Amino acid sequence: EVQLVQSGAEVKKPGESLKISCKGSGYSFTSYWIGWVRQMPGKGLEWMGIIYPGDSDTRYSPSFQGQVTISADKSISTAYLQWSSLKASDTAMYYCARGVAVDWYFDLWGRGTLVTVSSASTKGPSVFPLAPSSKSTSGGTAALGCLVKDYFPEPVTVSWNSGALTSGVHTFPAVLQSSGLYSLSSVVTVPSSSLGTQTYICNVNHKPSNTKVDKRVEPK
Amino acid sequence: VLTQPPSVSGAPGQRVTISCTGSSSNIGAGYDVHWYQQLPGTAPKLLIYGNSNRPSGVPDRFSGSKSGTSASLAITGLQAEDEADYYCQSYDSSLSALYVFGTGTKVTVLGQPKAAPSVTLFPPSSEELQANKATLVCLISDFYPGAVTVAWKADSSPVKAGVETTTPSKQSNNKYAASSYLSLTPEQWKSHRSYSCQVTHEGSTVEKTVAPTE
Repeated sequence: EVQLVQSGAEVKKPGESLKISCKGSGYSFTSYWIGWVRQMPGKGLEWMGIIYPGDSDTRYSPSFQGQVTISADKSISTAYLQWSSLKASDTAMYYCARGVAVDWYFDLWGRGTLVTVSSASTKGPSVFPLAPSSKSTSGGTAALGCLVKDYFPEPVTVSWNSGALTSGVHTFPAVLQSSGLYSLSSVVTVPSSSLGTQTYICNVNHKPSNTKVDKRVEPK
Repeated sequence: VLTQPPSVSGAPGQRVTISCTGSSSNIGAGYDVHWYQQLPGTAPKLLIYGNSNRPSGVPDRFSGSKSGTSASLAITGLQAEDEADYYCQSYDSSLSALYVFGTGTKVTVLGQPKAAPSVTLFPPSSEELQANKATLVCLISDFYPGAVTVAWKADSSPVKAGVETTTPSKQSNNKYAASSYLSLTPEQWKSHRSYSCQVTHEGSTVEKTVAPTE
């Protein structure tokens, strides 16, 4: 299948350099242009530039000219986006996309690379029980959860009972606090009957910090 | 440079159209207009190329057209899968911009009955208090439409400092859920008799309360 493969998520502090990559797969890399598109959190698509791998003819958007360097290594079917000095406001998803010339549209998109730029350093979460009680019980179903506090960077994933509990689960998006650290909650609705008999463990995975936490959540 | 409606909405089976308005230097210049669809949590994908043509795999219910300085996408027979963001794109001679992207449009499929939120307020765990922190967690679930207001109270008095709240997003059952957090010091937690999370949704209000003495 024709595919644009992008390098993984980056976490960087302001001032650091970064080069990310986009490898064409399943087609002749020189037969198309390759463009870069930025999408900042919650905002729209912005075209950054485009490059022909055949001769490295590069064209930049007026907004990004002199702010980034696009290059390509056609021997290994790879185009690059680099920064010499990252800003916090470079936090974004960056898409590689394959262009068709003259028409100038993008027919094939990479999955994107997330770049997080912050003065924060990687930190794994504290996990606290959101314990069930009469206050979270109504009519035989009860809510319990776990609070995933003060991690960086994003993402954490959360499962329940190592995946065996999937019905009723909702894991919310994260909050970014003024510390620069993220927090989220995962919740599940279970039967009240089970609180004394069924054990409930949330499994909190924070790959960026190489941290996994299991926390059994019990009635108060 | 390319202005779109920030939001379009419709019931399943209905027809909706998304507008893309440019100046004389881009769409008005006869340059082609292309459209991309971005489902939640996915990369964009090409939806319409050459004003009107459709890549293979794109349903017939998706249609494009151009008229003067504007263009428009048409979805006919909206279903639930079409809830996404849509971006138009073209080229502008003056700005030296091979690609100019539209402002974007969220399309929501309004085929769903109103649902009143379920609110759950958790006090700080004694574990976190031992860490010298106190976070109250107010979880709002199973609601539609997706607009909610959340207000926090300490002994009936508004508290706005130290509140963080997530924008509603959909649960697996296509209803909405949102969360709010109140971050206190242990001393603030214990210096009040109660704390409340107050959730307003379509005129109705739900107030959950916790107390340190519990």
